[PDB]
Amino acid sequence: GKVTVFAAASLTNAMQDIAQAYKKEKNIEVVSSFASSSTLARQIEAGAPADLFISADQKWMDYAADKKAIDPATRATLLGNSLVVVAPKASAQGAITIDEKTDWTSLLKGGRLAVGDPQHVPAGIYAKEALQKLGAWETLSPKLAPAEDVRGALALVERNEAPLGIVYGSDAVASKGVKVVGTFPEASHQKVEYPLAIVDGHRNAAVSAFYDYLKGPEASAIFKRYGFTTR
Ligand code: MOO
Repeated sequence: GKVTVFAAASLTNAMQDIAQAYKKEKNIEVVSSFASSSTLARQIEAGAPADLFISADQKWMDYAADKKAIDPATRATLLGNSLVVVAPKASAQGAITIDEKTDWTSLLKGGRLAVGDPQHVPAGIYAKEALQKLGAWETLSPKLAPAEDVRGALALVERNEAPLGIVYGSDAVASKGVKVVGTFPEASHQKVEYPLAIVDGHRNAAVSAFYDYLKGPEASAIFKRYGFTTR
């Protein structure tokens, strides 16, 4: 048998490892299609034969639910991604406590904070949220190094060109050139969350069993290894 998963592309490597583990354990092929959450939600809306949908945000799963394309009795948040402060691997910077008393000016060592463009990059929007809530935005706003996406903000830090950056936990794990030096409190910003649901009409035995497996120990260990949080 086989199960077809439409999963946000940020989950590519985790999902591929889970597929190989599930094959070797249950002898069932997991077929994954990776693309943006927007792309997959519209494909599912138009009737694509996906069995499961894992979105990188609640918004696009809300969209699929509004179009009656996913089974709402099966929807639940599968993963989180922490919002983290990263530094270049070679930096003297050690891990520090992130709270209302963090001395951001001293941590910047004369440089700028790398972020996704807070006008539209989600990691930047969330960075801005957390910094405003913690009362640091007044200090940090004139000291930003905005980037076109998370990868561009990561590149500033990997090349020692910015002393700090704000990315997701899974981005930090995928980048060998950066190290986590702090984690924002989850309530300082909107939660980064990956909901999972069975696509409407696809709640059969084999789909349901892989659906359950994604929440079990083997899949959870793989997600954590890639820097996601589990539920
Ligand atoms: O899958 Mo997305 O484009 O990161 O929301």
